[PDB]
Order: sequence, then C-alpha cells, then structure tokens
Amino acid sequence: EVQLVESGGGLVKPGGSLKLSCAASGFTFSSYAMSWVRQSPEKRLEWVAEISSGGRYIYYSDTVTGRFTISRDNARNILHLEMSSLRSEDTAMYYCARGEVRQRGFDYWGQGTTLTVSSAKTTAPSVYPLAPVCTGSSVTLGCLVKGYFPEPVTLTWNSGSLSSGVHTFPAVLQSDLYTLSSSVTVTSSTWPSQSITCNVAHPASSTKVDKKIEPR
Amino acid sequence: DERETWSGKVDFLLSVIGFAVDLANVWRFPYLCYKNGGGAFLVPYGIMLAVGGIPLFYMELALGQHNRKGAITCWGRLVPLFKGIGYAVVLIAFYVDFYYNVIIAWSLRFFFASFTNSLPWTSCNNIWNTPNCRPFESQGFQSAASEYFNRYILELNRSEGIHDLGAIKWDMALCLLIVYLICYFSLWKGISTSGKVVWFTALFPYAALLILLIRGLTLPGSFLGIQYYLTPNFSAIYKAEVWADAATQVFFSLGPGFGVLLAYASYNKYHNNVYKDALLTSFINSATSFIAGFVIFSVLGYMAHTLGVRIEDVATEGPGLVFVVYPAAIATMPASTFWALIFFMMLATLGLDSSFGGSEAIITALSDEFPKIKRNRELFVAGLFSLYFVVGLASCTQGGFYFFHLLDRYAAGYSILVAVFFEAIAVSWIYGTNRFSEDIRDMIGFPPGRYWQVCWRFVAPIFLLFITVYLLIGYEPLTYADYVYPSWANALGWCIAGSSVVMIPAVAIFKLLSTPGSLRQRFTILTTPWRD
Amino acid sequence: ENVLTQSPAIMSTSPGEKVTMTCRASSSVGSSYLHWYQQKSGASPKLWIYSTSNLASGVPARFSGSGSGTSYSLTISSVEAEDAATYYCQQFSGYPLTFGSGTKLEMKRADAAPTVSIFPPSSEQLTSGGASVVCFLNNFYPKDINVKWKIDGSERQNGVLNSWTDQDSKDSTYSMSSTLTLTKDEYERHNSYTCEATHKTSTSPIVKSFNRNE
Ligand SMILES: CC(C)CCC[C@@H](C)[C@H]1CC[C@H]2[C@@H]3CC=C4C[C@@H](O)CC[C@]4(C)[C@H]3CC[C@]12C
Ligand SMILES: CNCC[C@H](Oc1ccccc1OC)c1ccccc1
Ligand SMILES: [Cl-]
Ligand code: NA
Ligand code: NA
Repeated sequence: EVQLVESGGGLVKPGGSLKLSCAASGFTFSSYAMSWVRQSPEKRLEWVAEISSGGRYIYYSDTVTGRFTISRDNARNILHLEMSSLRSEDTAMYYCARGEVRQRGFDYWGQGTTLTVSSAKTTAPSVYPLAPVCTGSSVTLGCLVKGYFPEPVTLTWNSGSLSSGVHTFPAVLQSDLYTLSSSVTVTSSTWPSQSITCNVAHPASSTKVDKKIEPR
Repeated sequence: DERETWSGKVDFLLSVIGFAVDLANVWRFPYLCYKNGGGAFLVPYGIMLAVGGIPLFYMELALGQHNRKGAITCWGRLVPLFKGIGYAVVLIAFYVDFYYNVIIAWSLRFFFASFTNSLPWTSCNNIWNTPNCRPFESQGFQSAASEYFNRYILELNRSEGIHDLGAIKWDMALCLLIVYLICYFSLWKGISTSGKVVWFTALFPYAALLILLIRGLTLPGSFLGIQYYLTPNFSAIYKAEVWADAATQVFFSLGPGFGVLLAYASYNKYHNNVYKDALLTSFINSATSFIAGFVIFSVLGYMAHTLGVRIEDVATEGPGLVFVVYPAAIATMPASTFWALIFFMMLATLGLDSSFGGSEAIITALSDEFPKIKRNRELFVAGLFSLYFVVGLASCTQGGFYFFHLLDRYAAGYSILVAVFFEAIAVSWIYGTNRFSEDIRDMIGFPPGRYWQVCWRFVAPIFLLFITVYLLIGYEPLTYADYVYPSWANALGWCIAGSSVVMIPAVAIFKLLSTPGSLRQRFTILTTPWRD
Repeated sequence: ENVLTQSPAIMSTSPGEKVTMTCRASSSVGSSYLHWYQQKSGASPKLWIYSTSNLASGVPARFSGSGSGTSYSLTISSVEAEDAATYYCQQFSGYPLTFGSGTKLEMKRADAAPTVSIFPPSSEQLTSGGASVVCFLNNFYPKDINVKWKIDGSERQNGVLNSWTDQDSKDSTYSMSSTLTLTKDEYERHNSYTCEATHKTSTSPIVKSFNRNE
C-alpha cells in the first residue's frame, strides 16, 4: 500500500542545480515528516534534510545546509529537494524516506534516484569482442566495454538469452572514464558452433553495440 | 530570546504538583465520593479525567514548553486575535490571590493557636460561646469548633453583612502578612528559589498525609468511615448531576488553561518530554485526593462511632471540614496538640505552592510582554503582594469571610471556564491540531495519538460547556446561611466575573480595528501564528 | 555531529552461526533514538530494529539489539542465508542525523581456486592504437586475490584495472578481472604475455599465457 518513488536526478556539472522529487501514496502524507537520505558511491548512508508534517520545521546537515532546500506539497503528496551549488561529493543515490517518530526511525524508503555530479565528459564505450588465445570441456568468452561515461551500461549475452556462467564486472573509473568487462562460460561444443554475441547499451551516449566473438 | 530554565527536573515537577494539589483535594474530592455513590463516583470522575481534564492539562503544558512565553505573550503568538485570553487569564489569577491566600492565613492562625496543652475549640464554656453550643456537630445546634472559628477566630457574628466589615482582626492581618512574606521570599528571585521552596511545600503534605492516614486508620470506627467513603452506588452513574460534579472537580482540581502550567512549562527545555510530565503530575494529583479521602473519612467514621455524631453532620465540604469538623476530632484523640500542628501546617503548605503558581502565572506572563518589569522583578512583586495585602485586610475584618465568599463565587468560577473554552477552540480549530501535533512532535519526538486530537477538538469543548452550563443551572443569588447578599453585591460579582471575559472581544475588536486591508484580510493576519 | 562507528566493516559468516555487530557513538544516545537498518544488494534500506530492542514488522525473531549511551549492538541468534546484507545503525537523538559506517554480512564457503582465462587485445582495439590484455579469474573464495602481469618473463605493474564482483548469491564465490592496458607500440615490441594469480587455495600461482605467434 505504502509507496515512495523518487524522480529527477542525473548528470550535473559542479555548481549546477537540480530538483529531486518523491511521490508518496498509500498514506496520509500530510501527517508524516519526510527526510532525504543519500547514499555514497561507497554505499554509505548520510542524512541530508528533514521536513515536518506541515513544513514548519526544517533541519539540514552541515554539508548540505545553505545549498539544498527541502519542500512539501501536501496537496499532491510530493516531497521535494532543490539542490544548488552542487559539488562532486553530492553524488549519491538520494532516498525519499519517512519517519514521523524520532523513536521509530525511517519505516519507509523510496526506490531512490541517482545524482551524478562530475566535470567528466560523456563519452561512448568502445566495445571489444574477445576470443581466447587461439580445448577444454568448457570455453570462456569475454567482452570489454572501455572508455565510457557516465554509468550505467547494460550488458547482456545473446539478447539476454543466456544468464548462466556470466560474470559482469562492476565499472571502475580511471582518468574520468569507465572501463567494464564481462565473461561468459559455455560448453566447448556450443562455441563456435553457435553464435555468442555481446550486447552493450550506453543510454547516455545513445550507444547500442552488438559484437559477436570470432574464433580466429 | 533564550530565557532562564529550571535548575532541575524535580523543581518543575514539584512546582506543578505543588500547584495542582491543594485544599480541594482534601475538602472537595472525598465529599463527592461520599455524596455521589462512593467508589462508583470514580467512574464518572475517571472518565471525565481521561477525556476532559488530562487532555486540557497536557495541552497547556505543551503550549508552555513550546512557545516559551507567559500567558499573554504565548496566546498572542498563538492567535493574535485571541490574545485577550492571556489577559483574561492573568487578571483571573490576580483576582484569586485577593481571597485565596486568606485560607492560608486561617491555616497559620490555627497553627499558632495550637501551641497549647489544651486546644481552645474543645469546650463550650468559653467567652465566645452561646447556649446553642454543643461539644460536637448536631442538627439544630452549633459545635464548639464552629463557634471558635466563627465567634472567636472570624468574629463573623459581629458583622451584619458585606456592607459591615467591622473592625480589623490584627491577629489575622499578621498571619496574612506572614503568608505574603513567605510568598515574596519564594518568588522574588524566580524559579531558582521557587523550585526549592516547593521541595517543602509540595512534599510536606505527603509527610502529613501519611501519618494522618496511620493515625486515622488506627482509630476505632475508621473502617466505618471508609464504608461511607467508598461504598459503591452505581445508580449515581445514571445521574447527570454526578457526572457534572465529576467533570467540575476534575477541571478545577487540575487547573488547566489557567496560565500557570503554561508559565511553569515555559521554563522547560524545548525537547523535554512534557507528555510524561503531564501524565505523571495528573496521576499524583488525583492519587493524592484518593489518599486524602482515606485520611479524612477514617476520622469521620471515628467520630460517628466513638463520638456519637451523625455522619450527615460531619461529612461536609470546604472550610467547614478542616477548620471545624476535623480539628474537633483531633482535640479528642491522644497527642492532640501534635496532630493539630501538623494538620494545620499541611493545609498551609497545601495552599502555598498553589498561591506560588497563581502569582508566578502573572509575573511570568507580564515579564514576557513587558521588559520594564522583567528587569525589575523584586520591585514589581513587592508592589503586587503589597497590593494583595492592603485590600487583603478586608478579608481580615470581622465580616472578612463575607468578602472572601463573594470573590470565591464570582472571581474565577465562571470566567476561566469560558476563557479555557476559547483556549480549546483557539488551538484545536484556529491554530489547528495539525500545527499543534506538529509542535509537540518536534519537541518530544513524536506526535500525539488520535485520542488526544479527538479530545482536544471535540470532547474538551463539550466537556467545558457541560460544566459552564451546569454551574449556570444551579445558580442561586449569593447567600450564606440565613444571610442573603444585597442585589448590588451580586451585580458587583458579575462585574468582577465579567471584567475577565470582556477582555476576549475587547482586544479582538481592538486588534481588528488596528489592521490594514479588508475584513477577510484582518482574520488572516490575526489568524496566522507568530511563527512566520 | 555525532559520528557512529560500526565494527566490523565486513563480516564473514556461515548460516547457523551466532554473530554480533556493534555500533559505537562519539556522544551519548538515548536508547529510544538508535535504530538499525538492513540493506540488501541493489535495494533500498529497510527499518530493521527501532529503539535497539524492538524488531520492525516482518523482521524474524532471530534478530535483536542491546546497548545504551555510546555502545550498541545488533545480534542474530542464528544467521540464515537470507541475512546476507549490510546493516546500518542510526541515531535520531540529535541533529544532524547520522548513520553508522555499516556492517556487511558475507557468507562463507569451502575455499575455491579460480578458473582463469587470459585474452589478447582484439584486432579492433589494435586499429585504434591501443592494446588491452584482459585476465579473468572466476568463481573463487575467499575474495582477496593477487594478480601479477608479466611481459617476456618480466613483471609489469602499471596500466592495470582490477575489478572484483560482489559475492554470488548461490555458490557464494567471487570473481576478479585484471586488465593490462598498453599502447599499440608497447604491445608489439614484445611477444610473451603472462598473468598469474596467487591465491590461498594453492601456494603455486596458477599461470595463463599466450604469445603473438600462434
Ligand atoms: C501519603 C502516602 C500514603 C503516599 C506518599 C506519596 C509520596 C511517597 C509520593 C507522592 C508524590 C511523589 C513525588 C512526586 C514526583 C517526584 C519527581 C521524581 O523525579 C522524583 C520522585 C518524586 C519527588 C516523588 C517522590 C515520592 C512521592 C513524594
Ligand atoms: C489546581 N489547584 C487549585 C487552585 C487554583 O489555582 C490557583 C491557586 C491560587 C491562586 C490562583 C489560582 O489560579 C490561577 C484555583 C482555581 C480557582 C479558584 C481557586 C484556586
Ligand atoms: Cl481531585
Ligand atoms: Na487539585
Ligand atoms: Na498547593
């Protein structure tokens, strides 16, 4: 019944300004105090701001105060968080969270929304197909997704038909660019008798690449 | 704007406890139980306590701690339109100090008169006695303790009415002076000292109640009085008069919306758990009354059993109970002088810390509105208590009781009921429960349940109206025994009672005709709270 | 601010084991103001234990908390596999509200040696003027592992991007990819390319290599 959905978020240059929102449903929204809690890249939780049930009581964290502003719409049941003078430390998954009662904490959390603050340039990934070193009972193939920004990227193997034996490795930032890899493992009979294709999708650059692995 | 605060949590609690419990617990609560079906009366009393008194009690305490200002300022900041509530409340507390403190004066007078091997109100062969005097209460007769309190202590017989106050009892004027000297040197430095005086004035009654409970129960016939006290008669619950007595008792014995809990709580820390304070103090007040009932009626049964007096003649209320009936029993039991001195010192401390609260409600509400007297506290309250004393001499005259009785039935009885009525309407409908529940949440961490909100919004106004209507129905031109007050005395009484309520529209009409814009654009400015 | 420190950061636990993670505050916290949250991977945190004693609804009885002042703890009587998550303590005593550094629950399993694959730069990257030699190390345990790149028997230790995966849901193993990145010129001036993985499951490093002539 209770549902919280965050909207807004995305890529923003330092000093930039964006307004996050949270649509609440399933409860008397005007009867509860909402909070914004953000998560680090590092998966650490940090409280941002609290707004009372009538908006007459506001609290900000020391990092956030003076720059962010938490708002309320009890008519349309919407929680807001306007951000300005954005820094690269504000990059986080921002959570819509509600606790009326200090004694009970935050009993409901939204799905969150990702805000990225970077001066790094949006580039497209170079997708490199991988065939292994010119046989065992099983064969292991790979796919290198190199030099892109920002997150995320969507990698699947053969239209996402096979999900067994695949390990996609989380992206790592080096010199303001992300590199990501993935491996798939199939029976040595299956390849190259059949086709194994790498499906890489980078929405920020509108990039859709399908590379398939050639034995040679 | 960050003011002083309590030099200890207990100082505040004992201040509220001290104010909340007084002679009414002793001299009204047990009589009601007796009159309205004994233990069965605890049901309408308890329900009216749960849905009427305690919500209003909790409300004012929260309002005090949150807005952190006195009555006048707090209500002005709450609702600019209904700021006159603050004034209506303050001058009520002002009116009561004129007559209430003489009860404490009477206490000390008996306290001094108890320094004897033989208590003077025992016999009927004294200079102040009449052929109608009998050793104890009797229908068609007067008792030795009644004639002592009337023909000697009060010299009330020498007065033909309120027009004839007669000479001044200087032994009584002295006692009233001593009362204010104590009140002065407890409130002149504020809560830093007042929060310490209440350690005696609010705890001694429990010391006295305990050993008066033991002495009361050890007496022969004590269990008989407990029967008269609490023998259930649930037929009373079906009676509307019983509920009205319950509702009225609960209200006046807790004193919510009187500007004193407001003032006392205004010195609390902002994030103090005032909800726990409301429940704790409310209970202690009613529990004290329950205990005091056993203390009183254990002695009342002892009289009906071993003194051969009717229960109808001794089970009484008000000053007749502790200045006449109870001391009469004391003078018959061994170590009479000990129990006399302690009883009378109990009733004195029982009123003192209440008189502190009443006065402090004024001084605090004025210091927050007028910096001129906040800087000069001692000078102001010296002029205040001097004003109290000067006119208080009228209560020390031979017809002093007639003066006391007039104010008692007019000064605060009706005024505060419709004052607190407008308070409940202001916070639950004008200021809204929404904003008030929000205020409380920010303080103590959580909002009030739906229970308190419903009570503040629907039950409390009906509760207050159920009492105001009831006191109006049972109205009767002011009389005392055979004596009937003149018409002008009754008219003056309504003026005193009216001079308070009239402050509600007077400032409403005033601040309305002080506002830029339109009529719809007056209410919004005068409806919008201070927090903006 | 009142900074909350949680220990351990990472906790290895087999199901059935009793565990206790602690939350330590820099300043005193009211017992009714400290709470606990559980966060599964790829999900939003859930209120787990409020006021350090009271389990939120849905929370199994196996969970409990205790503590006062500046020392609190979350205790599980008997860990289940579905408890693999990160646990955060939070104080709502004073502003600003602070969370704990967090405690991550990871499952144990029998030590697994990594199945290892080496891959030469694609012809496609070679055209671009770059060359990335990629080494895969899959389904091993425990998480920590150490690769080393060799070019013609000589160790090379730069231009490397290592990436671990989080613990797999069912087998409970890990995976790590190493990516040696050279230029076009650097790659062709040599021939033999080697990556070895030293892991506790063997004290001889498994070795995968190739040469530019087959
Ligand atoms: C007369 C007999 C039967 C009952 C005596 C009641 C006494 C023991 C009770 C009634 C009111 C109580 C006090 C009222 C509340 C407080 C504040 C608290 O922070 C400390 C204890 C203290 C100060 C209580 C001490 C015990 C107390 C004095
Ligand atoms: C809760 N306790 C009862 C005493 C209650 O408070 C006062 C006590 C002394 C001076 C002023 C008071 O009121 C502001 C009261 C109320 C009405 C009439 C008399 C007495
Ligand atoms: Cl009472
Ligand atoms: Na009382
Ligand atoms: Na009192």
